[PDB]
Amino acid sequence: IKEIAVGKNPPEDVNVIVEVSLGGQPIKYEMDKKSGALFVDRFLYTSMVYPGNYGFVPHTLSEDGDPIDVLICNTRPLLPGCVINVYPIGALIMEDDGGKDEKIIAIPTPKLTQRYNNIHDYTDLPEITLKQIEHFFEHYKDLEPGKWAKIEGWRDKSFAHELIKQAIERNK
Amino acid sequence: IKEIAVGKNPPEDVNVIVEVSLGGQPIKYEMDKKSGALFVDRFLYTSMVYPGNYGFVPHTLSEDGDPIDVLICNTRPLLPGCVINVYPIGALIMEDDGGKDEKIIAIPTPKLTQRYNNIHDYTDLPEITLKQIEHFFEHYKDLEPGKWAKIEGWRDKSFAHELIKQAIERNK
Amino acid sequence: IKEIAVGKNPPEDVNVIVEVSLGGQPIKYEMDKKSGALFVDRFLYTSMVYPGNYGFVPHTLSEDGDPIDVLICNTRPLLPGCVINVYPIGALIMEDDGGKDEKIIAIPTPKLTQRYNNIHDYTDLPEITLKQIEHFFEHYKDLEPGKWAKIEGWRDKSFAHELIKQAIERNK
Amino acid sequence: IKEIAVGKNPPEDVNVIVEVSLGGQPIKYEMDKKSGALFVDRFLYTSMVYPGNYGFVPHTLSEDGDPIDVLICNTRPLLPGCVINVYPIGALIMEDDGGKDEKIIAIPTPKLTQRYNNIHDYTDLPEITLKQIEHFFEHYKDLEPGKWAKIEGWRDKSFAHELIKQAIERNK
Amino acid sequence: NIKEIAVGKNPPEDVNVIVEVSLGGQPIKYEMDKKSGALFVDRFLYTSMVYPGNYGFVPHTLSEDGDPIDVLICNTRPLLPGCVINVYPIGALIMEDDGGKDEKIIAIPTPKLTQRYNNIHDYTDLPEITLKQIEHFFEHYKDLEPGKWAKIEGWRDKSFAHELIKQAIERNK
Amino acid sequence: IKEIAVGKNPPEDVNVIVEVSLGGQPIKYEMDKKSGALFVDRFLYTSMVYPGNYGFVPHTLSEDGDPIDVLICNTRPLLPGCVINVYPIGALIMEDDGGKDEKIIAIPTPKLTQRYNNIHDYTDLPEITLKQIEHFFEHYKDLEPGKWAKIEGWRDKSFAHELIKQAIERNK
Repeated sequence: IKEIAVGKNPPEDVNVIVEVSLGGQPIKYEMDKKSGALFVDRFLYTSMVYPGNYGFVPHTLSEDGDPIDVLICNTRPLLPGCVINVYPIGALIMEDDGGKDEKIIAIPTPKLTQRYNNIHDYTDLPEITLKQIEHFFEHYKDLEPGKWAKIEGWRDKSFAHELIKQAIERNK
Repeated sequence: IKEIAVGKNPPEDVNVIVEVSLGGQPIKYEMDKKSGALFVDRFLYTSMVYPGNYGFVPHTLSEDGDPIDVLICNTRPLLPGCVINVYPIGALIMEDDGGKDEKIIAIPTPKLTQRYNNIHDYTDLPEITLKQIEHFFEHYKDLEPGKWAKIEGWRDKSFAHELIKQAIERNK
Repeated sequence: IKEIAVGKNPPEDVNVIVEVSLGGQPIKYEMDKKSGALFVDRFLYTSMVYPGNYGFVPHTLSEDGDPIDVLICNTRPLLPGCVINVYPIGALIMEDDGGKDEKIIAIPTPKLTQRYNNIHDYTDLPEITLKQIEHFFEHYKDLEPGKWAKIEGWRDKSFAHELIKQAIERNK
Repeated sequence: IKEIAVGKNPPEDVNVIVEVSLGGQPIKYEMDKKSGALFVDRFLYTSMVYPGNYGFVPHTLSEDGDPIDVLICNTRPLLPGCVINVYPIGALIMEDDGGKDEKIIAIPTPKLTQRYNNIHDYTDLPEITLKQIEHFFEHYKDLEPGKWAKIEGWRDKSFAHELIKQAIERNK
Repeated sequence: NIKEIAVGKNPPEDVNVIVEVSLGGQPIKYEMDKKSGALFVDRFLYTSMVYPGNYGFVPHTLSEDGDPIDVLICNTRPLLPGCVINVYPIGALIMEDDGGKDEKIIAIPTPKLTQRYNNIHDYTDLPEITLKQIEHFFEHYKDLEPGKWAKIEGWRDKSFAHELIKQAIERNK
Repeated sequence: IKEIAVGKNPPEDVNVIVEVSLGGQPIKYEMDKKSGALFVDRFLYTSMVYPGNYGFVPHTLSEDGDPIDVLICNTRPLLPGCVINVYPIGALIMEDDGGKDEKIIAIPTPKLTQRYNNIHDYTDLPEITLKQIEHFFEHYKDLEPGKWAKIEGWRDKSFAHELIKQAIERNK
């Protein structure tokens, strides 16, 4: 990780290290800090699957001690452990049993694919895609004891930029 | 379907025509009465997948005019359109936008696999399996306009037997 | 087949019997007229895969004597032999080694999925998607001796509607 | 099936109605005589998978009383219920718990794929492929109570032709 | 970096298993290379079989023959080769092969990872057919490999698996 | 990568670090020298898939300063980031937007699989396999801006050996 850059021109683009593939098996891998290995954090407790590829941006630190989380809302499953350059386009704001949880929403950049050339902001994604993301994060831990999430709402790309920018600073 | 039997010794065993495969793609096929072909009824509106293989028993008719639905709680996906012989072991009772809805829970017979030899009643399944099934039927239609469901509770194998027996006689 | 309608309100929507799944195995199935069974027509001779689910609309007849073909430009693979209700949104006009070939381009209806709500015409699809579809039909038979194809251009939803209406009338 | 031909020029080529896909899930589907539907006959009792696509030739009848069995030795999985035209190239001769058992070994024809152009006899296949086929049929039933198989040996294409021709006459 | 992966939290009750082969799927026997940490293709299986569980090894363990403790995880879902998963040993399959004594731990995911196995405490809690398929697999999967062979001795219990693991942790140090 | 040998007895066998799996998803991974991580270089811009598992030989260097690239023409998909020992059996020679471009064609060794025992030279592969490989590399970048490719021709195993040998000493 120490030699994976945050991105080329962050926060406009960031590199995401993928932990969980969209769809497929309900297996929540999590990269371990100390070893760089992907551990199985858990199998999902609900009959749900990730609505996009999920991972984190290296060399970022949130207020709560974790790297910036990102849900990549493309349609193809990516290998856990790979790195993908993406455009943040928004953020999903939630409150969970552990406090404030803000997840960046991102798309692959045009160099990787031309499929998203007209997606510049989370509001350009289909409405049902946004709702599914909300509903996933709201309910995927329903059968884990003591665990809940409430959806506050969505914030725009400029907010996602600022959150990333500040997480980069907090890391240094 | 006319030459497909209800089962060998219904209601102890029944044949289920599978419409939707456990896991995999969130595509809800439904077998069309008149044509016998599998139609795409919808893609699921939530980021969920079926917690078992799902289908219906031919030549049965529930109170509200549909064949008996069965969730087969094995672990391997089955081909939509196939027929599998199963033992009912319980029923999940619910109330949705359409009124009462019973779902039979079933396992493959010992002839098909020896993996479930110690499962004789829905209560022999792991507790988390039953909760996931409840939670699935509770939430999978959450983002479909006007659709809702609540869990009433579980009923035992004898109850499922009685429910199937009723629907066979009603079909005649 | 006789019990499968052309559509609900054709040509605005049509039912497509799917022969080939998007992506996955490069196996071209074709439904046999006389038996109704899916036959293997061939394995593709090139290292390509269908860029959409592909099939035909029953009870239609083109000038050639074949049913109207449709490429459904959604992202998930559909079971060969299923039926899916779609909206035609345009047509791809081509020349084959066997004469003029017109393919309907279509999307699933909003009842099946809310994901394409703002797609009303083939020009709303991403530009790269259209180019890939052209490129696919242009090249997938390159290594089949004596077979070839050239792209003439695209026609709008109105032309597609007219093509289908004429094909429905030709069938009667 | 009553409109599916035995082949174009049998026994040189025959149509096989595929029941079990190569690899993938250990699910032995079987087409029901009186229904045409694919029933799950069983899950394999051993941790094995079919080494080719497996099915039967319609309108044939072996001395046993079931249609001729064919193992298609290509590498890509085929849809159960599909029909594929193949060249018989040999036969595997076996004895099991219910008498003599011959399996035709077959490859897809050159029309479907050019990959097997220099395969004219079962002995043209890699030796390991033939050994894997023997070993599969020898062991896949090892954990089924009262079932067993012993391999007798292989016969050539000529014998396979004669086996199929006698089975065609036997059906009539 | 295996050096920073722990044997487990409370070993031998739980251990961490670095996964090398996924259950089912492609008959591809990856093996992790000591020297590089890379997953090498050791071979494609020579028989038309597939692994009946996810298979890998416990780091920082050493058997008498110089190899780490081997574990077959008998869950139902395929795991990514090279991931790490925390499991409860619940028994051992005892075999002899061309290499000498071969004792493979059987294990299940811990309850934190999944609540599906809460009533599985020992290998004898698994369905019999599952145990017989595991025996049958190890007995036959190398049948067509030249010079390779395997004989099943039988099964041993969780306490045995614990002692085997304890002795392999001390042997590593 | 420092600890992965070029091979056991190169150039007769070489170790290949796999970047892209045969078939499956059109995701072109590439290993970063400095980090060692697999990055997504791009999604394919055409509806094509790799006709073999594709990677590079560590500690080799072409005259362009890249490692020797290898297409492994086996049939089963390999995990990106795994290492596999293969026999070079020839080379495909091409010109691209980058300049000179030689791709080694390779098969797995006999130790890994007995399936290719009679394959000693690229000419032993089926003709259609070679045509597919050429066609793939000829066209897979057709919709990438500024990118182009022309097939020069194929060269034999000895040329392959000589190419690898020169890239080995070039790295030293």
